[PDB]
Amino acid sequence: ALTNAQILAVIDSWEETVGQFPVITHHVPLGGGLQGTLHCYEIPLAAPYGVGFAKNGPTRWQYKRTINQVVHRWGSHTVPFLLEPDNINGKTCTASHLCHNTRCHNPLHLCWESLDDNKGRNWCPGPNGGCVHAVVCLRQGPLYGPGATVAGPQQRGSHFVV
Amino acid sequence: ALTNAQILAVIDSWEETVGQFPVITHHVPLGGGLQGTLHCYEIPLAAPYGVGFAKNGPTRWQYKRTINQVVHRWGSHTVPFLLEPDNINGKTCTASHLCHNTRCHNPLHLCWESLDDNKGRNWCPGPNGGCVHAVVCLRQGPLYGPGATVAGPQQRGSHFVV
DNA sequence: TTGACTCTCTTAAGAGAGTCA
DNA sequence: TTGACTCTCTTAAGAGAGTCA
Ligand SMILES: [Mn+2]
Ligand SMILES: [Mn+2]
Ligand SMILES: [Zn+2]
Ligand SMILES: [Zn+2]
Ligand SMILES: [Zn+2]
Ligand SMILES: [Zn+2]
Repeated sequence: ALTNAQILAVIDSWEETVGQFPVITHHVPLGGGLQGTLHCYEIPLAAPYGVGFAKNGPTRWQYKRTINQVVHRWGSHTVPFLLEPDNINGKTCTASHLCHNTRCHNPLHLCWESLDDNKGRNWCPGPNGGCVHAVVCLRQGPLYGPGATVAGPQQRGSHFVV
Repeated sequence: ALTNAQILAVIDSWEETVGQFPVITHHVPLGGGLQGTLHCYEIPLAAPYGVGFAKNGPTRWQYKRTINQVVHRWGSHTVPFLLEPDNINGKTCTASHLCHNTRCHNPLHLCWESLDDNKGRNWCPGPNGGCVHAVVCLRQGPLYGPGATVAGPQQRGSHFVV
């Protein structure tokens, strides 16, 4: 809702509810041949999810509260950032999972950044493998690696140079 | 079905036509603070594009040839790879620009790989900055860097641990 | 047979809003 | 007021197919 006090109340209610979600330990690659441990606070697989929460897609949820007799609704991971700018350089800010675990709602595993920054963490070498993200990655991205390219650059004739 | 000889003829006519596209010299980051040079063969901004070529989207084109009275059409960057497997690990192969310049049709700037591999090259540090792609990048990805994250992980209370 | 347009679709990282009880 | 569902949309890396002359 509009006032700062009301937004703080929404964040505090969200944290209290998410803080009761099951805490699931995940061991993760950090890069550099090292491994770390993350504690994700995972929304349940099926209803009921928690006070104020409802599922709008296979891995999408929303948080809703009634303030001044009006219903206010947010993407379930956006709530920690309700006091932050909602855009950057003209690009929409998104909730971005540092743990790459969509059911997790641990705000210590979330950041608020452009969709491009968000996506790119999928390929990051990780905090012990060369991550250069200013807001540092918690783990190596799940898609980091050599890839599985089927065919490389090639020509049949002699018309092209690199 | 087109024979392998007919496909090779399609590839040859495509190379002949693309080789006559304007060749544009681009200086690019390779990673490690080093700069390099790529030579892109760029399809025109507006019609006519070249024999066999037509624009189906703002940055999408198709190549079309009629063989034995049958019209055949391909995505304009897919033609170099018509004799290659079209999927890998259950994922569709995509034309993937190593120069990150969609108008370029230089086959020495293209590879053939999953959409995930394709996307991830956007954030690669580059051939002199730590690229681990098995089919090596030609340049540092355009989105490599520290990013512009607006807000990092944070909590108001003490309900969470990382 | 060819050119120059038209339309909608895929993917996987994210969103908003309506219908009922 | 709260819960549990429904639907479609955005983005930026990529696609297929129709119409008309
Ligand atoms: Mn993400
Ligand atoms: Mn690409
Ligand atoms: Zn998590
Ligand atoms: Zn990182
Ligand atoms: Zn190029
Ligand atoms: Zn690379």
